[PDB]
Amino acid sequence: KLVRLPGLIDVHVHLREPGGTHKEDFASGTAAALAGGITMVCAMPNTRPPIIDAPALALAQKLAEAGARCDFALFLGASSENAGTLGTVAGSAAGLKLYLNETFSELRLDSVVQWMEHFETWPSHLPIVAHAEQQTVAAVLMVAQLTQRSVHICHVARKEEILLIKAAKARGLPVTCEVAPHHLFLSHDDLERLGPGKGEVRPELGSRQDVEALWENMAVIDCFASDHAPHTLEEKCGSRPPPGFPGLETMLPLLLTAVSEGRLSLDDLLQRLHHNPRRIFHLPPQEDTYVEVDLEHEWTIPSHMPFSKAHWTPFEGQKVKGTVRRVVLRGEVAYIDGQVLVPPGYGQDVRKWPQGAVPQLP
Amino acid sequence: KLVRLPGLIDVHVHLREPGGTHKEDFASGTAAALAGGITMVCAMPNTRPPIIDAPALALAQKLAEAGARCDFALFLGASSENAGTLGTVAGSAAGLKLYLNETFSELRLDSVVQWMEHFETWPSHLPIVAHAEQQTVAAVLMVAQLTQRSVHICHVARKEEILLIKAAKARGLPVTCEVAPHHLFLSHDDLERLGPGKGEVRPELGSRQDVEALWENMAVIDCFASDHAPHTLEEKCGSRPPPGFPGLETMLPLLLTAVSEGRLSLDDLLQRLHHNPRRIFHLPPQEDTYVEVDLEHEWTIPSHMPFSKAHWTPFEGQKVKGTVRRVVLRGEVAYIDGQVLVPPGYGQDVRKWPQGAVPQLP
Ligand SMILES: [Zn+2]
Ligand SMILES: [Zn+2]
Ligand SMILES: [Zn+2]
Ligand SMILES: [Zn+2]
Ligand SMILES: [Zn+2]
Ligand SMILES: [Zn+2]
Ligand SMILES: [Zn+2]
Ligand SMILES: [Zn+2]
Repeated sequence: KLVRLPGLIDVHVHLREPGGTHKEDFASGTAAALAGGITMVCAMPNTRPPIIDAPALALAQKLAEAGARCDFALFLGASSENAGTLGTVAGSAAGLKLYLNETFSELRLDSVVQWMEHFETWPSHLPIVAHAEQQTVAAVLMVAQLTQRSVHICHVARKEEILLIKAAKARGLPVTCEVAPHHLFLSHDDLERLGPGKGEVRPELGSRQDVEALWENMAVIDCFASDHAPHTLEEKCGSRPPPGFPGLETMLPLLLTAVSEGRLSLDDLLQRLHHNPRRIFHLPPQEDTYVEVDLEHEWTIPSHMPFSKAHWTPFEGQKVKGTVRRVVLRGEVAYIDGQVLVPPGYGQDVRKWPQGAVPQLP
Repeated sequence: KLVRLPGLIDVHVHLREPGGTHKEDFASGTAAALAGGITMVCAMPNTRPPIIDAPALALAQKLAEAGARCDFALFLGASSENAGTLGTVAGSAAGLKLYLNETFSELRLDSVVQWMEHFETWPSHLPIVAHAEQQTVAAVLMVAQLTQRSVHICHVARKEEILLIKAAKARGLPVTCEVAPHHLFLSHDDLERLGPGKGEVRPELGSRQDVEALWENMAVIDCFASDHAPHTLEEKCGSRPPPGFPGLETMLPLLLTAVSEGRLSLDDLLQRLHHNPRRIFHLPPQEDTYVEVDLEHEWTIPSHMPFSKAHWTPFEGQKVKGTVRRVVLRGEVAYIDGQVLVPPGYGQDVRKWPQGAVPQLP
């Protein structure tokens, strides 16, 4: 007997189009999403060209509208040159993305003053999310307080980070955060198996104590999000391995396994993959949209999942329980038992729906 | 005709005793202070052993009382093991020092949670100062707000940092800061002359734009302090150059030169080398203590100053105007024209004076 879930939302995916389409494109990435029981994705701006200006956004929107099989919103990315220039297109984006650590020359910010400039100029009602590790979390929280607005912290990976966020919440500060599945289900203990190439990810895999702290502090975690970051095996195993794991197809099965084991409830999962993503990002409902899962089916994750062009997975060999059987998206069957049945272009830009605009004072 | 100044205070010196006495000791460092018109110093805890517990403090206090020629207070250093253990000795120290960037294994803090622990456990009325560069400034400011207390930022060196502090002050946050002379009078332009060994310092020398930003934002700077960090020329020119410049003997002459040129006023200098150090650290007055300077005397800084055992200086070849002629400390002539006339042990621990305790509620 199947359990019906609402359409789940992944607010952190890298779909690689434009410019990296050997790694993934909108059509393949959204197929991966559907197979993972996800019906709406928020795509990150670190493409080539990066989505850091109106023309790049315009290109990305058309590519997504033509290629996406599920619904989507696109992030804008903060650069060292675009603060104060995104006003006219800001409302059309998922939100603004700040890359506060490593980064490519284009999204690199070299001074906290540039962060402040973005917080001051980006419309105050629209989401801001940050890649912020370790002390960077504290630093970006400070910038948010100086400018008296909220911030969302991507992929919390460490005890240090989740305890900091916990303390901020206890003081009533407007901060929310997300955790990715690799930081709940993999740790240092897995690096021997993965190797130094495949195992490369940012934030890096944590200690068993980091992983335990995230579970113990589940109340502090607002969202789960995959940080789906596909790279080919050639790239991961090559001389300069880029960081990132694919994750869309494995996220829900891993979490359903955890639910089956009583590590969190079905409600806890649905807050973090549906209700909280909606409310933090003001994403609209999807009419006639639902996911049917089989919670009894035991299987072992294989060396690669069917849809992502990454064609590998760091979870290979893990035993899980729970599988996506059927997805319906806006009244059409989108996925059944390993077959995606909606074509590239079926997906729509949710920010163009009347219900998908973020409310604001005139 | 000479100008009489009050006894100046340097709240950031490394005197290297115990454990590094080839670089400097209390007697040589305080001779250097007196020759620079400084009558009270606050000595940092990164000695060997480091001053991170009661026994180490007890040793350092006796060595200082036996060796110091001017008056002093000693900082305690925060470690990964001593939060919540310094309560009984805290009031006897200058304050608590947090080393938030590089550091030796002993003062290294590995998580922002450890910073929070120190802010929560150190007595709330006593000073906390931090070595905090770039985004670390924002991060430690966040920790200070979470724990609702003040913080003092050591050696601000960059435009980024001074503008951040400026923004924090504009929001009424309790933050103060200090700037060292090398970050006002040296820049990248000097690295060719200094070389990569001698030029090694933390925070590193800034661009001309960093230097200009510090001057333009002088209103934001509460104190000047030397970060006197003596190392021998052998060390600076060797294979693994330690960071740091000696500075006690050159700080006042460089600043007097700037006053003579109208870059700041005599009052601005005396706020930053006397009144603000007193009030931030609650340091007591020194009876019958004053410094006589000749503002007309032009000279060129030589390859080493007379007293510091560092026996080199990064300011060699700079033309200055202004010199210390006479220092009187507590009614005794301590320095005249290149001769120190008070012996090692003349200096006292100001925290033991009845007026030198930090006021607190019972
Ligand atoms: Zn990220
Ligand atoms: Zn994210
Ligand atoms: Zn990402
Ligand atoms: Zn519900
Ligand atoms: Zn320092
Ligand atoms: Zn300092
Ligand atoms: Zn120092
Ligand atoms: Zn005065």
